[PDB]
Amino acid sequence: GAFLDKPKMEKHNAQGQGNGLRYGLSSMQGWRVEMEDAHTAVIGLPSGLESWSFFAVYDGHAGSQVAKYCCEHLLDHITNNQDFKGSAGAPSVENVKNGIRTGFLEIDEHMRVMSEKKHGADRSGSTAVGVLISPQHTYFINCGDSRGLLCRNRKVHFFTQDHKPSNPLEKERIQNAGGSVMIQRVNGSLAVSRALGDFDYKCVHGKGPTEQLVSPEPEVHDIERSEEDDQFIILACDGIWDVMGNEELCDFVRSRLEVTDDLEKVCNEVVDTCLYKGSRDNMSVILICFPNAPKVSPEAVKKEAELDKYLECRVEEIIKGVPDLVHVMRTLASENIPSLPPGGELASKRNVIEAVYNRLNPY
Ligand SMILES: [Mn+2]
Ligand SMILES: [Mn+2]
Repeated sequence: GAFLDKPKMEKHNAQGQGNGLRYGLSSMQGWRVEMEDAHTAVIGLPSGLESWSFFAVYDGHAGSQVAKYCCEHLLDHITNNQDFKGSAGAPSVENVKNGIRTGFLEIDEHMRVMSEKKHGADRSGSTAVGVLISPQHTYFINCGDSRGLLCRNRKVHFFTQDHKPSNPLEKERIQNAGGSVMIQRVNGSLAVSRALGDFDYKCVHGKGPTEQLVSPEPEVHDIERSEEDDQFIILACDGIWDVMGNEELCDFVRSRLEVTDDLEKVCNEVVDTCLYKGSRDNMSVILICFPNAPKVSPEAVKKEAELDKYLECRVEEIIKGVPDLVHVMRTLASENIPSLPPGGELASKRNVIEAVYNRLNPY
């Protein structure tokens, strides 16, 4: 358990386009000593799933080994089993849902034998959250306390339910496998009830793979796609959700998209806003936009430039000792400034305020 002295605020990004989609992503180490988040983003899938896409965020714990194996290999474990393939034609919803379950259980066991065989020292685990997108369905996948959501028609249409040890059915499984839930933790240690890896928590005799202290079983939800109404999907680790809620972030992302179509930038902005809202964890966001995502608006761009200029003049005037940035931020908050981004608040404007502060007080 250690934090860095100062956060590693450096961004790792990707982006792409195809199958009517556009995506951006951003990942940042932040205040933590290691980076244990991993991701997947592929448009167009092997073996005849050209018109399919896959996006996933993995939040690694006690190492990045499991998360990194998952990020390169969960997809083929899901599509390359007989449950997914199943029926001779195009996979049915059940084939897809079963294929994913099997993919999760098989990669877990696969990693377990690799660890046993090679005498592996790490005792890592990882959450997974993602979407498999077909031409007519969005299949949400969740295992752990990473979270995904769908914005349809300017609202949160669906979000994944985090697997927390104290959730009634999780708690039950844990207690049946000989453990307990202490406050929010499996036996007072583990803050998640579902994950890949964590093999010390999967050693209960007389219980199946999905009946252990920690379960690798995913939750899958089929959502019929809507060309008219579907706007965007957000996937992120708990380093994001710990400080922003579903409605807030969805409102925030909308506001950003009305100013840029640069999706990596929107994602940088989310991650930075979350660092400034007090998040001290690793942060990873993926943003998948559909054709009817919010568009850039001439007024929105202007309003934002007006706000930027306004905050610059406020910083200049506040500086007139010389107040430090913490004190400038404090003064600005107490002003109750109108028209700040929804959900992002003053935190979402810190880079603009600090750039100004740095121009006036560079030493
Ligand atoms: Mn982690
Ligand atoms: Mn985390």
